[PDB]
This record gives sequence, structure tokens and C-alpha cells, in this order.
Amino acid sequence: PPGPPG
Amino acid sequence: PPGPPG
Amino acid sequence: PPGPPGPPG
Repeated sequence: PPGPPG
Repeated sequence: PPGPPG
Repeated sequence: PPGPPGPPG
């Protein structure tokens, strides 16, 4: 899955 | 993929 | 695995 927000 | 911008 | 964190806002 996509990573977390910056 | 990388996550979204902060 | 999950991706890395996104860029700074």
C-alpha cells in the first residue's frame, strides 16, 4: 500500500 | 508508492 | 511492504 503522509 | 504530502 | 512517507507539506 501507499506510505503514510509526510 | 510514497505517501501523500504533509 | 508499505511505501515510505510522503514529502513535507
